[PDB]
Amino acid sequence: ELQEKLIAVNRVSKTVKGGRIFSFTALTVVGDGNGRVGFGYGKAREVPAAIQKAMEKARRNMINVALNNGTLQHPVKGVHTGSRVFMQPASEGTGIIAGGAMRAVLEVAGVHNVLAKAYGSTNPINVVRATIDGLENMNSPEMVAAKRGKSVEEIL
Amino acid sequence: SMQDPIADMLTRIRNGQAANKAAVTMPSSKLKVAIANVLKEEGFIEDFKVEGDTKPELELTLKYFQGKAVVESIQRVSRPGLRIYKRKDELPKVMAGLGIAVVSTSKGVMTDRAARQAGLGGEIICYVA
Amino acid sequence: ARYLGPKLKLSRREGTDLFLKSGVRAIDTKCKIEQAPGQHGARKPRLSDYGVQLREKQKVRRIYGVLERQFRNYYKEAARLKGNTGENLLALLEGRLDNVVYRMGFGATRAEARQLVSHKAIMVNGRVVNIASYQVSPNDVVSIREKAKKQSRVKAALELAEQREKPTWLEVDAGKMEGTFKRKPERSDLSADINEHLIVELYSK
Amino acid sequence: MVTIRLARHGAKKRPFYQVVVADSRNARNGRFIERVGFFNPIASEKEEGTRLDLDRIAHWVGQGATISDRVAALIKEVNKA
Amino acid sequence: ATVNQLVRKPRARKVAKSNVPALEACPQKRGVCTRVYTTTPKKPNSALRKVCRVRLTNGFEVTSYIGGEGHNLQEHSVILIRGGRVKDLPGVRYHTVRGALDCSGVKDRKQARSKYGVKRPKA
Amino acid sequence: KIRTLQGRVVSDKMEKSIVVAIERFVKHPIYGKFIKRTTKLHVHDENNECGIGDVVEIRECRPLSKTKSWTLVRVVEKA
RNA sequence: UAGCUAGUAGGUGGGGUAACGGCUCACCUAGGCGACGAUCCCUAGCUGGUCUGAGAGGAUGACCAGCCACACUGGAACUGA
RNA sequence: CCCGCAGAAGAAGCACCGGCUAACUCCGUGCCAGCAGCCGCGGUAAUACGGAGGGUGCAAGCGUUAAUCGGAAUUACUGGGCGUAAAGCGCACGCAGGCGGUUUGUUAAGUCAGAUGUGAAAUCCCCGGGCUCAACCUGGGAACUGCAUCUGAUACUGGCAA
Ligand SMILES: [Mg+2]
Ligand SMILES: [Mg+2]
Ligand SMILES: [Mg+2]
Ligand SMILES: [Mg+2]
Ligand SMILES: [Mg+2]
Ligand SMILES: [Mg+2]
Ligand SMILES: [Mg+2]
Ligand SMILES: [Mg+2]
Ligand SMILES: [Mg+2]
Ligand SMILES: [Mg+2]
Ligand SMILES: [Mg+2]
Ligand SMILES: [Mg+2]
Ligand SMILES: [Mg+2]
Ligand SMILES: [Mg+2]
Ligand SMILES: [Mg+2]
Repeated sequence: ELQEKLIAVNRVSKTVKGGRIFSFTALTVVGDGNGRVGFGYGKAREVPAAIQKAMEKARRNMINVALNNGTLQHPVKGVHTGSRVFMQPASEGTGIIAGGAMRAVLEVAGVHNVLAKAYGSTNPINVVRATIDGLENMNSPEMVAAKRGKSVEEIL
Repeated sequence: SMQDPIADMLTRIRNGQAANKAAVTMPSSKLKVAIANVLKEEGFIEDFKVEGDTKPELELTLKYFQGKAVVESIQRVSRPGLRIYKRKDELPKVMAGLGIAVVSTSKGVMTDRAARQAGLGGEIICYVA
Repeated sequence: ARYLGPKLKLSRREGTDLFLKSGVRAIDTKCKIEQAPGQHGARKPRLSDYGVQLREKQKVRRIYGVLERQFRNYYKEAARLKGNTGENLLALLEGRLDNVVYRMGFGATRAEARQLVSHKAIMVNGRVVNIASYQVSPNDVVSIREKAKKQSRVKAALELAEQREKPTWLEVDAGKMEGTFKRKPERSDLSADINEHLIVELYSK
Repeated sequence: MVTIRLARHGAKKRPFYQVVVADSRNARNGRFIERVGFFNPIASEKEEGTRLDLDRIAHWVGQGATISDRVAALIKEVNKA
Repeated sequence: ATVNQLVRKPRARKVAKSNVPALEACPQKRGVCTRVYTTTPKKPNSALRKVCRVRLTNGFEVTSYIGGEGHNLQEHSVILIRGGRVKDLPGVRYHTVRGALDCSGVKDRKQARSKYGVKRPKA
Repeated sequence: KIRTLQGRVVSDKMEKSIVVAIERFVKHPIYGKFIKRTTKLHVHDENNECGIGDVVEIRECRPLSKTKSWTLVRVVEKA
């Protein structure tokens, strides 16, 4: 019912008196295909357990995206750590033109046609967080008109 | 020294919206009054008033919707160090249309959509979104 | 210039039928469609996003018997054309004369229709065309030449076609053996398992 | 002398002449002054296989331009029609 | 930088050089094996890589790797070299095209014959 | 009206001639800034009256010397 | 590579060109150019365009077309519109 | 180009298969032979070397090399930075240069609009036409972001005067 997508499974490790303890991290995204997307990051000593933890966290943390006909509303910039992303609406048929983490985020969020570039670092976690920030700060004509106190036609 | 009062006005509004001040006060100008007219009439501020005949002080009332500020972004484009002039067919879009581009055209200060209506170009004073 | 290999291996790779055989019998008794070909067929393949896009492109290409250079020219033309690139690509692929012959039912499979086209057994608007990639426009009357109307291939092809779905944008006869190409088929009309935005993204890569 | 002649373009075996008013010294497909029409010798029927701009040609002849032989034949045929 | 600073001193490109300068922008060069020998590579690799000191027609004296399983290049052999360095070897920036002029093909290859100048064995 | 220019005299040492610096206002092709650029034209001056630093108005004409193709028309102001 | 320039910059007069012109000569002025890069040094035919690029740009100018330059090397003029 | 002939008849190879990157196992070798674009691989169980089967990509082509742009936001005008990663002159004064508070008036240089002239043809792009289709060749348009005038606006910058 909610579309799942595993992005990166990265093996980290901490050092202890005996030696090294190798654990695993899983990054996932959940989305219904219609503007409701969230991301989850989970650690466990084992990859399936990490994936399940990420799944639960992602399902518990979703945000609303004001999609427009399966594409974005206007050009947006998503900024987090060392990752900047730019996302631009595209006419239908364009498909999703983005990197790895951004592709996962948009495919599960339900965007069907978008152009996107990722400047700065391309670490999957920060890329995901920047993309989600950009989507959650993307406006829509209805609420833009509402906040400005005008009508949708009077805005466009 | 103060080498761009227009940028000063925009920065005052930006900082005021950030700090939740109800009104922001500043020195007045013809151009500042015109920009305030444009912003008010497209609903980015409530009201503005210029009080004083020797040192005219302009006061702009800022508006917040559900708690959040309305002027989410406001940028000075044609700055003194790099003036920007655009023709009626390269007038920019702000927020892909939702935003506005305050443009000084030959007939007064008036947004990009209105300039495209009246077939004018001019100096892109600022972007508002 | 033509994939002259075993056909059912392609269907086994893509996991689905591509109609590369006539359809007299179900392909399950002719190949293990569930199993990918080769020594390591039962292996469970974890595909990447590039894997997904690559296999999608191959599937549609193999269906129409198109090679990569020609299909890239199709994609470039579809992107150039106004509207949706994916549906434009599918429509350009459908416009191929061999595919039109197949749909109209003069060939049991697209390879059979291709050989009919290439052996000058097909006319368009009255003129003989032997170009397997000729683009059929609206209102054209794809026909069969008189010296080739007597081939049992065409008959068996027609009675095999009749038990499938009839392409709406076509009008075919079995007596005169003609067909009016009424309109360009729409992405909605074509089979919905083809997911062409994967091809679009792949060629945008 | 400024001459009105045919500059051959097209491809192999399929000529397509452009009627150009040019100095008689320049190369055939070289520098011209004005393009006044075209002529397709293998013109399929139904298609306008020959077009001349008779007002401009008359302008040049008045200015003193000489007319090539094939162009003269084309003008005769087009004004006959 | 500021726009005035850029006007006074515009952005500078990065010229770049060639990893294979002795080719002189030519895909291959004919050279003469002034020496044929073997050398040991950088650590951690260890083996006896086959190289030749070659005198190209443009006068450059260079060192060229020789791929394949055993060669037949004695000194004065006329070989054709191409670009593409060998990593574990210090400074060896070229290969010798197998099967070209004298650098005959590898004896008994079956895969990637075109990379080693081996004609197709009969079916 | 005839084409013309208006500039500032920088030298009158030449006999029956002046050198006029004409400043133009060109938008930089790359960076979009409006930069000052000044061209120096050797301007013919019959009678020889213009001084260093005056605004003079000039017109192109036939060549007159090696580097003098421009000539006065009127003096806009005295400085 | 920071100063370069002696017909050098300008004026007058004579000569010369199809034509204005230090184009050339005599004389008289001491100027002319240069940090908005003069002079020198190293590569280089230029353009329409071509390749790449989302674009801005970047690289290059094979074929085709416009312009220029050259014709074993260095110079000259003659006939000729 | 059209018709007739006879017969599947005369016509498939190249690279790759550890990750990037689509495609995997046996045997030989044993840090040797060798591979390699980078990370790297090879020391007696090698999906990384060589052979074989199987497979993948492309196809009368397939790879390697050379070269350019891209990716490279890695010279950042669009579009970067400078406390510690490379990067604020040791600090000042200051000419040229860059920028300039506020109101009225005037000018129309910048700026904007419109028009005219040019910005060769071809090439790119759009709508069509013709070679059985395509490559190709064409008709018409658009474009050639430009430049020069002329006529207007003159809000903002510039000049000028208060
Ligand atoms: Mg081919
Ligand atoms: Mg040269
Ligand atoms: Mg770029
Ligand atoms: Mg010679
Ligand atoms: Mg003579
Ligand atoms: Mg793989
Ligand atoms: Mg073994
Ligand atoms: Mg760049
Ligand atoms: Mg940086
Ligand atoms: Mg340090
Ligand atoms: Mg430091
Ligand atoms: Mg300091
Ligand atoms: Mg001011
Ligand atoms: Mg043109
Ligand atoms: Mg003023």
